[PDB]
Amino acid sequence: TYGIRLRVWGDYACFTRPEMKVERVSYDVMPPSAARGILEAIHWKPAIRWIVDRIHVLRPIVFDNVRRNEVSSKIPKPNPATAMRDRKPLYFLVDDGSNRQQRAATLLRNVDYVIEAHFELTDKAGAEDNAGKHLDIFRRRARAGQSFQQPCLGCREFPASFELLEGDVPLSCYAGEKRDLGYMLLDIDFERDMTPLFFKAVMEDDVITPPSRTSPEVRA
Amino acid sequence: LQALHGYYQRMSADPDAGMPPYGTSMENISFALVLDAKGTLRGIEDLREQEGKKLRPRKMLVPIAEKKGNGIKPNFLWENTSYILGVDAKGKQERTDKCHAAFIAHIKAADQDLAAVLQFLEHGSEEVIGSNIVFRIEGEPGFVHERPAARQAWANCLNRREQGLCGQCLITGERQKPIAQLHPSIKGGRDGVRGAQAVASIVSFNNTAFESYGKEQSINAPVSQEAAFSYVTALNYLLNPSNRQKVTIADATVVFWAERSSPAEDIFAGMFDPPESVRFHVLGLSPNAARLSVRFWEVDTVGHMLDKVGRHYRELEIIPQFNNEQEFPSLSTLLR
Amino acid sequence: MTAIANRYEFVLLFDVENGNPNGDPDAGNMPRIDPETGHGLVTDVCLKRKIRNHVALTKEGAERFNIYIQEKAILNETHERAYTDAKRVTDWMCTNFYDIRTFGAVMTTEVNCGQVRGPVQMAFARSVEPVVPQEVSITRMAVTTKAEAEDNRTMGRKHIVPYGLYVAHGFISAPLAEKTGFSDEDLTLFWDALVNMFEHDRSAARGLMSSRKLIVFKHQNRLGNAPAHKLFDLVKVSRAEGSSGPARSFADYAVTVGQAPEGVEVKEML
Amino acid sequence: MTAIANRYEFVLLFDVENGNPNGDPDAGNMPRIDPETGHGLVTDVCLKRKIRNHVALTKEGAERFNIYIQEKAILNETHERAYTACDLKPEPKKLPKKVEDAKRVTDWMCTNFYDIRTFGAVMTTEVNCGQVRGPVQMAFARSVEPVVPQEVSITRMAVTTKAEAEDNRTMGRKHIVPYGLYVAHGFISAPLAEKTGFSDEDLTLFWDALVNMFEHDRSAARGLMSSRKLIVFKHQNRLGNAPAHKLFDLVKVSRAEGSSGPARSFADYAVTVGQAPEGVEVKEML
Repeated sequence: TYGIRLRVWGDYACFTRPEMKVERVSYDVMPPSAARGILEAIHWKPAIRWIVDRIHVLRPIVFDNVRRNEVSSKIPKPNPATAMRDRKPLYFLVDDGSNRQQRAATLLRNVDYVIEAHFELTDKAGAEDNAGKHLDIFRRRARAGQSFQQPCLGCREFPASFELLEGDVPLSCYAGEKRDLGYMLLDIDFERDMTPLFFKAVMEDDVITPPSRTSPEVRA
Repeated sequence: LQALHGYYQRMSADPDAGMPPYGTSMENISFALVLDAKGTLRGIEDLREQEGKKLRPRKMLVPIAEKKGNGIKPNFLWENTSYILGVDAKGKQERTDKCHAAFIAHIKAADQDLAAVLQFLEHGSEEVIGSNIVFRIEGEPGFVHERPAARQAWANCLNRREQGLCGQCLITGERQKPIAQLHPSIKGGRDGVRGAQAVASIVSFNNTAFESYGKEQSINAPVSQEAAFSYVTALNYLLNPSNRQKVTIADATVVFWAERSSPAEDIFAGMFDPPESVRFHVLGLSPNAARLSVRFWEVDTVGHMLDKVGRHYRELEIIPQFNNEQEFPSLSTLLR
Repeated sequence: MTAIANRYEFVLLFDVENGNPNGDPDAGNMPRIDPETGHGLVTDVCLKRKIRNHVALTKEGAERFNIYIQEKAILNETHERAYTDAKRVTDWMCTNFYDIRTFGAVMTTEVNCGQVRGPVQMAFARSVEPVVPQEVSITRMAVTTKAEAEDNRTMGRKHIVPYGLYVAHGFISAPLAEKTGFSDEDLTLFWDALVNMFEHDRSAARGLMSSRKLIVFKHQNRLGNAPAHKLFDLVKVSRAEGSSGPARSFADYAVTVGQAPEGVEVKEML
Repeated sequence: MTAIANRYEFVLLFDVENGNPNGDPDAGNMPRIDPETGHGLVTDVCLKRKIRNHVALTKEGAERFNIYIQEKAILNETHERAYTACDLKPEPKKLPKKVEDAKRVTDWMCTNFYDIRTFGAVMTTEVNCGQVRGPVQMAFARSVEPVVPQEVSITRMAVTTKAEAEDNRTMGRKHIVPYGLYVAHGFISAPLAEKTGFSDEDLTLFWDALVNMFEHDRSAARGLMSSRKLIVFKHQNRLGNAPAHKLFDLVKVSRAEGSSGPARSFADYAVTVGQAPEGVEVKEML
């Protein structure tokens, strides 16, 4: 009918929980926002929207730990005029004193998913725009393995391999189980000055069905 | 973790469990001052106890304390000498004077007891210096802070402070809840997480590199205030050595809970001398400089660690020489 | 502003001998190892640091090749600025800082959401087969503090890897370069940097390290022409026939490359 | 102290016979070895000590030729001298603010300690004075062929401390290597030298120390050890003209065709040197 099925897999992933951000700890499964992010990496234009419907989990859950050195603060805005009119060096000194910060992390070690989604028309879209055209472009790109940029599993240093499906969903580890996860992030409202939203997540038969993030009652 | 919130909510329903009521916490106190109803000080009660090794203060249930940065925040009714006596060993007297002024000012927000203590404040051994003290009326049972009127005033102050912004609580998922701008601290050191700073926290956003979407401070992650208080108090309670639900392994301190704990407590020998309610949540965390990190997290039953120990022992199997030997030697014996 | 016209991918191989390629902050200073396979592991930020350092050492502050993030290798010399509505400032600083132009950055003040992403990306590196580190004990003739004077001596420890071979992957995105001005001369400099990273990195802990091979795939289209993960399969590495027991030199392996599809070209800088 | 202006690399060979080249603090006192293959090892830290000793012996405390890691010294006291000389107060675990730049004390130390100037040091202790990286580096040495250490048992006819249980005997044991041959690598960089003033006369002294190192190190445990070969590659410009691993490949060691069975003297091996690229010159007579 409409909508697409896409498969993705990799060796590392990290979907940090909002409340344990400084010491990264990952969710048990990819939240809808990451799925939103990945799809836009293949094809997206201002005239359309992505709508996520389902996710399939095909592997067991595993964890591992890693620690790294990091930086404490961002860089400030310069003034080009004065900067050149008197030669002055600009830089950030990583090794100096408190600038160095060490952060631990815990992350998943083997993943695989299937995503179900469909398009929708943005208000600013031109009259000539049709969802089917963009969908066909998307299918072409996916088959050819072409993309605007390499997808990632939450962090740029975690590349993701992907494929397009033309068949039925294979069985999965927890196909015969029901498991609870509690509340988790749904999406961010940019209109309401970047305000987040939440929903209750329950995994059963390795499939998840979040409510529609555009629905006004969800915004409440 | 919402598990801690649920555990607190459940166990606080038991009157004798020892859960501090809302808005109160257990602290260290050393002395108590006795003054007559007329506002004149006479009599000092020292509640410190000799623990064999040293003379150390005693645990008392009192209104919660503020997280004092460099700024001056006055505690409600119990404080150290600097705020109360306007004296200290820090040399900078004006700081002490400002602390004393703020302390007296906070009180005013009709009771004869508080009237008397106010009267004494018109003027306000050495061991009292730097310790925590409480007030008692001459020949009066309990303490002034325990009187119902004081509790009403404290509730009024809490209502005053909890106002303004509202949002969705992530732990509960409810809407329009006041959001906490700061979280209460957690005890570290001897009687808390071992090796950490005196006061540590799980959530903190002190540096710009850790912020996003233009948010700041704790507002970077919304949680209702009472919910924040609950799990913090529960975690502090579990850390108490008096309750046998804590154990130290390697670098990480381990805490566990169920409706019963005697068998899991035997994991003490699991390393020291190797051989309706939720069952055996296990949490192990390790300390950073001033903040805490989660090492591992399990909810399995039995408590079995045979995965490594079982392999470790089965690798060591050998038939004995005598018939009176023991199958499971301790690491101490092997090393020796 | 001009930018590269084709998508790119590459693979790099390098080895270490009696050294510690990357220490672990969490376990003393053991070299990192993956508990699942016993294979070695190296993080990318280390490689990025090395590239930054090499460029800084080589160019010596040419007009459009300053480096912003430093680690106390800074030096005092006359700088240059080419001149270039916050977009004005962004372009001005992008036009004369190489690392910003290549990797991107995040800035203290901004409007809503806007990202300086940069077209280059790369992932972790892992060994081809299991490795086993070793422990070493050492001594010293003296002590530091006066308090510990009670005649004077102390110990220490070291960790090393006998031998190991590592592999890395990376990607380059033309459309992103079209938003930052990453051009061809930059790409040539990048190849040179990758080739010559380790020559300036000698220290007391790293021993001897060197790069061995470098394969580059060049796509025909502005976007791709074939799936990436399949291309990485063409490269194959296996132990030579005469080799037996633990590997101890590059001569113990044989590396071969297949034939790529029509739309992509395969090149060998090493 | 004008710095050198080229990149250098070198190779060294040395022998051992009925001795223990470098003992292991953990496994009793067994010589260090690789458990997987049985090849011998020697920590680079061991050699630098010998070079330091040779310099101290030959120069005898001449000005600007002191050594920083001296026998049973207290380092913090030495750091405090720099503050005294430059005449500014120290601070606990901190460096002076740049009003009197810490470069003053840094130069004052680099100027008059040879080993700091050559190898660098870590000096951020309670009395802080910064860090140095050192323009000279070298790696672990390894033997060409596996070695077979063997153990010896001995006796003494005296006792030390009131062994009343006996006035009687006592025994001990020692370990040795029948014979072995070792190889080593090293590097020198110009950019780092320019930060410390490592000059040419220092380089000549360094060559001499390498050549004459072992002749002053006799002891009851080392047996007989000596150096045999030394090859130096010199680049023609400030930055090299070829990868290092290619150069080291030009030197090959193999057993003499006539020798058979275990090796027992340097005559059982053969050494050969290849032809270097255009941009490098090979000098050997050392």
